[PDB]
Amino acid sequence: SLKSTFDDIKKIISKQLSVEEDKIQMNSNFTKDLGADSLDLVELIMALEEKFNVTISDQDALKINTVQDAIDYIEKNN
Ligand SMILES: *OP(=O)(O)OCC(C)(C)[C@@H](O)C(=O)NCCC(=O)NCCS
Repeated sequence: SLKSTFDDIKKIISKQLSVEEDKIQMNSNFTKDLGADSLDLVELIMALEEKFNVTISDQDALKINTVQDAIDYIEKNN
């Protein structure tokens, strides 16, 4: 389910960024809205890779700016 991948990703983000799940929305931008720094970003991409068993290249990661970007990436790639 969209809801299922959504719920998994929110937990990952919440834990990495110390932000309550309810504050995490599709257009939430990691750096502009959720206070992510450079190490946060590295930790998040590695956490997505570990959870969803996908490989996110450096250039892909540079295009994952929001929650929706990350969900759409995972749904594209399983
Ligand atoms: O603090 P920041 O978010 O800008 O950076 C965090 C990361 C992990 C991206 C870097 O600190 C990092 O480790 N970069 C590569 C490791 C090096 O030794 N780089 C050479 C100096 S730029």
